[PDB]
Amino acid sequence: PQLCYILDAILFLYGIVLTLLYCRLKIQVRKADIASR
Amino acid sequence: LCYILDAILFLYGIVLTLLYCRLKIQVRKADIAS
Amino acid sequence: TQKSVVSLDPPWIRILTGDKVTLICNGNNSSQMNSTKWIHNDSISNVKSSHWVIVSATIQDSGKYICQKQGFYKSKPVYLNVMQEWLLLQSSADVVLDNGSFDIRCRSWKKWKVHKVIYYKDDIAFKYSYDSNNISIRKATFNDSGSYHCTGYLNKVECKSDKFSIAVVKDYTIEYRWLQLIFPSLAVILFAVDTGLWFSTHKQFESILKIQ
Amino acid sequence: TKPTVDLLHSSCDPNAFHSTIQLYCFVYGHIQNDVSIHWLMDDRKIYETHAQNVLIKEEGKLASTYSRLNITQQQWMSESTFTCKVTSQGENYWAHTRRCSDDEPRGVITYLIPPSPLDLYENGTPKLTCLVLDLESEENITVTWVRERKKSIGSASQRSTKHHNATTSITSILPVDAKDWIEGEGYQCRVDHPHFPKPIVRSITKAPGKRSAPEVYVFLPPEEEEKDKRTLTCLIQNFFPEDISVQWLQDSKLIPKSQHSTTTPLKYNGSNQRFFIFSRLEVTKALWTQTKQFTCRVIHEALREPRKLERTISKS
Amino acid sequence: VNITKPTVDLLHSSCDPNAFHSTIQLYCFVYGHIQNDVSIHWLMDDRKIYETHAQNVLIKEEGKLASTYSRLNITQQQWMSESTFTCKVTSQGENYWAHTRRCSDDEPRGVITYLIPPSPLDLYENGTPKLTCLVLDLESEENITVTWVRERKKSIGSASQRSTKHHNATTSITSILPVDAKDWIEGEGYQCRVDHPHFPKPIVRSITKAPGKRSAPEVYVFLPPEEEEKDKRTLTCLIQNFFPEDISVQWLQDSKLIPKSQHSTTTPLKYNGSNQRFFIFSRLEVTKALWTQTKQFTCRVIHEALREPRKLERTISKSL
Amino acid sequence: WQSFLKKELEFLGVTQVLVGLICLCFGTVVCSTLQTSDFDDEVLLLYRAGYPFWGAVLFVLSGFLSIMSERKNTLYLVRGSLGANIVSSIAAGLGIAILILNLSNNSAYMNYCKDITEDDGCFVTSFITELVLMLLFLTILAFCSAVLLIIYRIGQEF
Ligand SMILES: *[C@@H]1O[C@H](CO)[C@@H](O[C@@H]2O[C@H](CO)[C@@H](O[C@@H]3O[C@H](CO)[C@@H](O)[C@H](O)[C@@H]3O)[C@H](O)[C@H]2NC(C)=O)[C@H](O)[C@H]1NC(C)=O
Ligand SMILES: *[C@@H]1O[C@H](CO)[C@@H](O[C@@H]2O[C@H](CO)[C@@H](O[C@@H]3O[C@H](CO)[C@@H](O)[C@H](O)[C@@H]3O)[C@H](O)[C@H]2NC(C)=O)[C@H](O)[C@H]1NC(C)=O
Ligand SMILES: CC(C)CCC[C@@H](C)[C@H]1CC[C@H]2[C@@H]3CC=C4C[C@@H](OC(=O)CCC(=O)O)CC[C@]4(C)[C@H]3CC[C@]12C
Ligand SMILES: *[C@@H]1O[C@H](CO)[C@@H](O[C@@H]2O[C@H](CO)[C@@H](O)[C@H](O)[C@H]2NC(C)=O)[C@H](O)[C@H]1NC(C)=O
Ligand SMILES: *[C@@H]1O[C@H](CO)[C@@H](O)[C@H](O)[C@H]1NC(C)=O
Ligand SMILES: *[C@@H]1O[C@H](CO)[C@@H](O)[C@H](O)[C@H]1NC(C)=O
Ligand SMILES: *[C@@H]1O[C@H](CO)[C@@H](O)[C@H](O)[C@H]1NC(C)=O
Ligand SMILES: *[C@@H]1O[C@H](CO)[C@@H](O)[C@H](O)[C@H]1NC(C)=O
Repeated sequence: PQLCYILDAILFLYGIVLTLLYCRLKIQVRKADIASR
Repeated sequence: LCYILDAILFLYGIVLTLLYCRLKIQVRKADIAS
Repeated sequence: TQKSVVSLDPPWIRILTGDKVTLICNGNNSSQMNSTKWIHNDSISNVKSSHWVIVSATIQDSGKYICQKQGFYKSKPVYLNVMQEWLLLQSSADVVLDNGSFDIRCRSWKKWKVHKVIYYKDDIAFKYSYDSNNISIRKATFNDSGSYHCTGYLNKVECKSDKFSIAVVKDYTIEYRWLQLIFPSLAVILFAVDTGLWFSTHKQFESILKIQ
Repeated sequence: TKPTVDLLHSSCDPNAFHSTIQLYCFVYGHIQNDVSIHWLMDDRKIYETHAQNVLIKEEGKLASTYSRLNITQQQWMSESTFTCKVTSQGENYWAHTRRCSDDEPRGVITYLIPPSPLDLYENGTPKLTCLVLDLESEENITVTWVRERKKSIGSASQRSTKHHNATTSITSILPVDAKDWIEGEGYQCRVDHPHFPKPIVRSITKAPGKRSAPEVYVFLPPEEEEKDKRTLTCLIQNFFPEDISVQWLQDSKLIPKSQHSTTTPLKYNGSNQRFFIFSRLEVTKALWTQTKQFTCRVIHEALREPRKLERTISKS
Repeated sequence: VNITKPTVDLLHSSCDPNAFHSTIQLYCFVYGHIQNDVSIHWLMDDRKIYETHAQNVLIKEEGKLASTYSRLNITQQQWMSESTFTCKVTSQGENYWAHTRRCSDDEPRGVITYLIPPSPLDLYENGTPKLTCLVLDLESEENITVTWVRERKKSIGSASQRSTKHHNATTSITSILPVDAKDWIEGEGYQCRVDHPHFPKPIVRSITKAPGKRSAPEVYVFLPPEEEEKDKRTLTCLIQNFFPEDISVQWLQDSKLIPKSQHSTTTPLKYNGSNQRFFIFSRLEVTKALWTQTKQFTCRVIHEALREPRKLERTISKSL
Repeated sequence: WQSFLKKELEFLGVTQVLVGLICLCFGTVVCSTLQTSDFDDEVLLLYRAGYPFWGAVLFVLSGFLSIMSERKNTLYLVRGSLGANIVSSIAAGLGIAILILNLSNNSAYMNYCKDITEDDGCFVTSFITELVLMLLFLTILAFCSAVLLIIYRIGQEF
């Protein structure tokens, strides 16, 4: 009930943090590749 | 049902966290080596 | 203060055409004019009294009703069902909580007396009464869930009411739970986005370990 | 002279609005010009009669005439006992009426089942039945039994039954004497409840009409039929009344009534009333060919004593 | 010669619950008719009352005018049913009427609809089956619409409709729908809807062939019994082991059809215990003269579950 | 510290694009799934003030313009993306005010709710409350990113 909803909200926040870190890694790899090219 | 559907997504997020930590050390090692 | 409580007083969620019904908000015996916002069928009606007295119910007067008194919240919506039947099983509720009560009645068309009424639950009769009066089922259990109907005799003619499922539940179904399925769904895009932001991160890294 | 004072009345013509019921007090055999007819309702006067004593006929000293009373409809719907008072030779005579009280108050359907002829003329222990159906519950229903002659009455056996349609039924079975039933004793079942407006009074008697003795014939199983079952047939025809018992036997041993059927009795030829039934007993081929006999006995109240007519079927 | 109309009253005795006869004494009085030119007949809701021997009693004679009455004995529960008892007075070929009911209140007596399937005689022998929807206890004909709907096809035939004004001031509407036979063997479910502006919804009856395992009747015709040397001869047709109970039975005297008034057929009785078979008896009692004139009687039986052309007849003859 | 923020500036606009698209998704599921006449106009102050739509438009637009201004370094994208970040920070501040007012209204509603699952009202109010909570988290993220674009693109011109 309440515990599942709270845990699912923190799962969503985990998804937010993971897509932010993956976007930062994406721009870092793209900047390294556009410096290499 | 929400407990199994959330546990499988915590596992599915742990997988991507391990993949992100695997890529982070490789990017920082390439950054160390020019 | 609290939420509004819209309440019929003839408290029958199923009425026939021409039945006088009155829609009361939070609840007193006073038609407090210009003090209640009435929403019928998700559209704000011009009736602003605390008592919406429908002196003759129309099929158009069915559907959803919400009251909101001045200084109060919007109500839990009640569903009137004005019907056009030879014999109607009136009920005070369609979903009843456990340890709760509900009345049923067997009414015919425009104050015609129903006589020799048999009330059935899932084709099994539980009560016979000549004068069509209240059957007050107090302290409802899961036994009291079922497809209730009633057979009556008209001015001399046997007619059978349409069945009506009255469900007794531990707690009300709250009819919007998939909204809490929005957030795990917005994980299975975002995490899947991560898989894209793994794959297109790996391949561009796979192309950067080859050049050296 | 004793005038014959029967009282008649009009009632609802369905094809008319009919605001007035026409009460009528008829007197026959009274002495000519020696009649005084007055009307009362609930034993109080009506001088508002404007009575029209219409003379019918004269036969020497004797005479016949009648009076008519207009009443409104709600004076009749009140179930008020109207009455006619006749003064003839100074003597007084009374005629009573009211509306026929509702035979199903609160929708309670009361059946007065007569004794079966098997109980009356073979078992010797007849039993009337008052079947009081469509009750809300069996509390405060009192069932009274009324005879004609004797204050002594048998003790009724009352049982109750809640049915599949949640209607309680009360079966009050009164053991009666067969002799008084032959003589024509009248028996009432009066169902009474605190909020019945009036008691349910059902009356029953031995059924009136000319008694015709049944002719009983038994037909063999058909000669084309050499199949696995053989059907035995009993024609019972030209009998009044409808109340008849038919039994089937196997070598003077009684077959149960669930093994043979009997048709609903059908009226025939008019205008004096006669009935016919067919009793049908289906047996197997093995049970038919066991070197035996079957009989069809018929118990009826138009048969000579002991009111049992046997017709025997056998292949030997 | 002028026709003189007589005053026709319809009086009766009432209930005496302290009495024991349980009988209502209806009287129809006729005043002002012509001597030896009156006939009073009795009806109970348009049904003529034959089995009563209703007694006709003369009242008086005033020149060429006369007064008589007729007495009808009815059962208590016949009166309590609120059925109209009608005396029809025929004088000079003119019919005068009086009606009576038990006096009831102003309740609006409801409408009863029966949907009646076609006879097997029309289905499998005449080839012209007709459904009929009988609508009863209408206070008037007006604004009633009787519609017919099928289930599979749309080619609905021209449903005729007639109306009867009964003696009990109720109007009946009998709507005849001619149907095709092969649709009814195949299992078409038809449906009659009766609509009025004062109805909530139409009174709807639905019908089809009776469901169950079909069984051909075997029929046996018995002779008049060997002990019968009387003046009438009874012929029995035992019709056995059939489903459904919808069956048509005719009697044939030398292959000439006998009207249904001269023979009587018992109501179908069920047996075999959920194997669902039925039996009837057709009884034709002829005179001894009509039997001894070397005719040849036949019990023709038309049932659904028979082999084509769905009639199965049995010869019976005196000589053979 | 100027070079410490230019490396992450593209991500610092990608977070605005992300917050805007999740704002748009929350707005379209509230607009489509909910029958908003059933619920109060102060419980639904998020949607009645329209914040997910004009927040989604401005966050997506400002983040996209910041992505292209980082990827092109054009002198017309800069001072064009700076104004987009100014209006994004203004919209995010108004959004933060709207979301605090909606948490206040949701707490005032849930005072008269003995359970989260009494009916549709308390349940939709709780769902809106924690959606306001994780829209407040995203709006704080987008507002901090907008302030960081403002700080970088103003301090560069000093
Ligand atoms: C509720 O169900 C009961 C039982 O199914 C119904 O009782 C039945 O009522 C019928 C007619 O009212 C009775 O038939 C009558 O039988 C008597 C005696 O055999 C006969 O003389 C009459 O001519 C008539 O055919 C039937 O016996 C009776 N069943 C029993 C077991 O007593 C009752 O009518 C139903 N009530 C309602 C409101 O539906
Ligand atoms: C007024 O008088 C009419 C005419 O007699 C009454 O109509 C009759 O009603 C009975 C039952 O209500 C009908 O019997 C039914 O017949 C069908 C067809 O055979 C059968 O399938 C049913 O099971 C039932 O036995 C009868 O046919 C019908 N007579 C006519 C000529 O239509 C009516 O009931 C009377 N109403 C009052 C209030 O007195
Ligand atoms: C309803 C919500 C939960 C879904 C919205 C989230 C994603 C669809 C979007 C939001 C912003 C997007 C990011 C915006 C900008 C970028 C930079 C972009 O850069 C390129 O296009 C690289 C060009 C090249 O490969 O040469 C790569 C995708 C990425 C990380 C996007 C990945 C997908 C993201 C996370
Ligand atoms: C309010 O909504 C109800 C349905 O929830 C409407 O009732 C329907 O009315 C149409 C014709 O108007 C009927 O065909 C339906 O059978 C009715 N449905 C039910 C469930 O009753 C009602 O008309 C609406 N009223 C207004 C004013 O819009
Ligand atoms: C009958 O039922 C109605 C509606 O449920 C209710 O308002 C009323 O109080 C009841 N009365 C009795 C006597 O049960
Ligand atoms: C409810 O129904 C079940 C199943 O028939 C029965 O066992 C149980 O006793 C019922 N409950 C009560 C309170 O009688
Ligand atoms: C009684 O009524 C009839 C018809 O309603 C009328 O002709 C007659 O004059 C009336 N008689 C009296 C005395 O009122
Ligand atoms: C019945 O039909 C007539 C036309 O034949 C119409 O004028 C009338 O309004 C209808 N209704 C009633 C109640 O008469």
